[PDB]
Amino acid sequence: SHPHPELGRPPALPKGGLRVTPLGGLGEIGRNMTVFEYGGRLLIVDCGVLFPEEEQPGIDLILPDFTSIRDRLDDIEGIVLTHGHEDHIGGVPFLLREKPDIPLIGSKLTLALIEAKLQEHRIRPYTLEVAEGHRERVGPFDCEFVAVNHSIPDALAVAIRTPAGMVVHTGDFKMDQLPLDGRLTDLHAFARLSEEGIDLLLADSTNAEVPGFVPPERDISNVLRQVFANARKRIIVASFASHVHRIQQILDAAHEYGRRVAFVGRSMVRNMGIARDLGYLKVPPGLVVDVKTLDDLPDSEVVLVCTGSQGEPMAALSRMANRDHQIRIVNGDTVILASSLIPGNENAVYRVINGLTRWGANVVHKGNAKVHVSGHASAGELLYFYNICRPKNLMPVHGEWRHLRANAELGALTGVPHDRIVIAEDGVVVDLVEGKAKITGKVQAGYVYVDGLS
RNA sequence: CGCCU
Ligand SMILES: [Zn+2]
Ligand SMILES: [Zn+2]
Repeated sequence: SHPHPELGRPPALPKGGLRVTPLGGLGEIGRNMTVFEYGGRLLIVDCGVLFPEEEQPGIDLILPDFTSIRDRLDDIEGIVLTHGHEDHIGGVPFLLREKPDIPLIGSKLTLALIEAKLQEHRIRPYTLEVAEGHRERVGPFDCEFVAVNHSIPDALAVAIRTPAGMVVHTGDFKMDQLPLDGRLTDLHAFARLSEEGIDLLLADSTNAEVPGFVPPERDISNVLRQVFANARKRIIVASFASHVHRIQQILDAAHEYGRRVAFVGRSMVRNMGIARDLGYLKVPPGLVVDVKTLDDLPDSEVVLVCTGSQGEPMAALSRMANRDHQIRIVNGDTVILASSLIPGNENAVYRVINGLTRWGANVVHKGNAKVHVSGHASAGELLYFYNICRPKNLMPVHGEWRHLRANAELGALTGVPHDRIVIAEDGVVVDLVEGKAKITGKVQAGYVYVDGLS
């Protein structure tokens, strides 16, 4: 059920066939990168980083291994970026460093985030801004973009038409039926595509073991309002700097309860700056202020929105927990971790929670309140989605082995034949020839470490 | 299930 221990290098790609090679994101969540080959030309979908398991000096970021494309960088027609999360765009500066003029293709918000990051590397990319419904030809790859709801706005899936057929890549997605911006995962589009014929579907496996459905994001508002309604002093809320809709709900609550909001921490100030500037984050006049003014306000009128929900030791929340921040936690402070607890950050996160608790804060988190919902489709949604797409072949992506296997089982339950479901690992080469996907070889795909200079 | 600075 797993790829053969000694697959060799793949054979020549038959004329009229398509080659699909995940270089990252399989067997380990992160550094997502998938290479598509047709007629000697390459299309890359996503290029992320992976964060190490507690690894000390010498190791900051982990990259996909570019060895299999490095001697044919001139064949790359473009890099499609499904959405602006670091495990999908973090690797881009390191790829462009080897060939700077590879066009970036993505939504407005996605491009604003990757351009912000690139500016620090002194790199100005060529870009093609796309939106849902746009269809564009990139060399031999005919690309159509489809809206998907996720935990960051402006995420996209892509359908890639070649003479080998149509491949659909979901990116990361779920299916919130009441999204804050009204932007649904576009099931009409997926239905139409399925009637044309989806020959190969690559689908997000992150939440495939979780039965049932993701609760809508907007339900978090009720919990926030309760917490705000009952907080008598300062409120401090930590979230990922990219979760615009979560932060939106925080501002709405603050507004409702007569509080003002300051953003704290480099990432948060930067991203919320961009979201507000471009209109993804809706901010009423008078609500957001500079943190320096909060001293002059009564505690009961204060909300700090800050960074460090994963216990990152340099982020704001951890420094506050360790008495090493401008903001000093006092008895009666309310702290909300409006976030997931990513498997493996448990020790860091609990260390922060315990620190905060020691200084007398009331700490609200997903363990004692519903202040977070997953950004990825659950088993129930995946069944809906497969019943709509009816793919002729299925490749689960974006998951550890337990995730990929569970996703494959869901596919099988909806009627995808078992011989048309392929579970790949990083570096495994899959060929779509005459409508059928088969594993045909493997390339080098180990870990590559980087200190900013690699 | 994506950082943070
Ligand atoms: Zn992801
Ligand atoms: Zn994501």
